[PDB]
Amino acid sequence: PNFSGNWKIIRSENFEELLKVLGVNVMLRKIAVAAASKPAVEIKQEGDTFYIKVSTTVRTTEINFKVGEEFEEQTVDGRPCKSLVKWESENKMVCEQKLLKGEGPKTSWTLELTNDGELIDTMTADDVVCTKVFVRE
Ligand SMILES: *C/C=C(C)/C=C/C1=C(C)CCCC1(C)C
Repeated sequence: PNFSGNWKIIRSENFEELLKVLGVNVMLRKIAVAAASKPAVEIKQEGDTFYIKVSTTVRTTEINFKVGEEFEEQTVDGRPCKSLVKWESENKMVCEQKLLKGEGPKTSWTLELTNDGELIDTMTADDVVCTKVFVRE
């Protein structure tokens, strides 16, 4: 499994709903949903070391991590967290997030590469799940 590539979105579900249940107000949701409904996703994978760049009309997020080693991130609604990615299976990784301060919904993201070569991303807050599917350019 090599997640490396530039990935282009073909399906999305529940993105605004995820922001809504996290408490994001409607004005900010509409900006977010417009800016981030065709996110460009680039991955460079070198074994267990990953670089991910997600680009929207208003934000560039670059993440660098090694599977099994804690790193710093912010949650999708902007709260500082410490993150840790593990392999769930050979083709799917899960990022658990812990808030640095205070309490809040349990948040995570996952990335899975299917046999057919699609990339499935999920982002969760408690029991609400956003799912996006991409193909390699
Ligand atoms: C609309 C979906 C996103 C903006 C997702 C971004 C994203 C990934 C696709 C995987 C790495 C984490 C994160 C930046 C949250």
